[PDB]
Amino acid sequence: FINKRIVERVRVGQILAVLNRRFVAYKGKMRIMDITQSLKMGTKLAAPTV
Amino acid sequence: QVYMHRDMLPEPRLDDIERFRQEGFYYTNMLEAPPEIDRVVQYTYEIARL
Repeated sequence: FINKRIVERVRVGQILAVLNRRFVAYKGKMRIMDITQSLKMGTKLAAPTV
Repeated sequence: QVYMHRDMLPEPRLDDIERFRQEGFYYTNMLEAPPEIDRVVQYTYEIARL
């Protein structure tokens, strides 16, 4: 006994009921990149900050 | 002491050419007196960067 429904017998009418999670995605116009690489070496300056 | 201030290139009347020719006329970038205080703003590298 595992107390989890790993395998279920489901009628054809209830196949699509599994869709309940919420997902968020970006678009092609948006571009995502890692700022970490731009931290390479670190040659630069910075507007004055304390 | 280098200042920046928008100014006009003079356009003479030139209605009586002899009278204008008799009176010497000229234009310079030189300033007779330094600009009056409280009419000027002070800038530097860090102000411009900010």
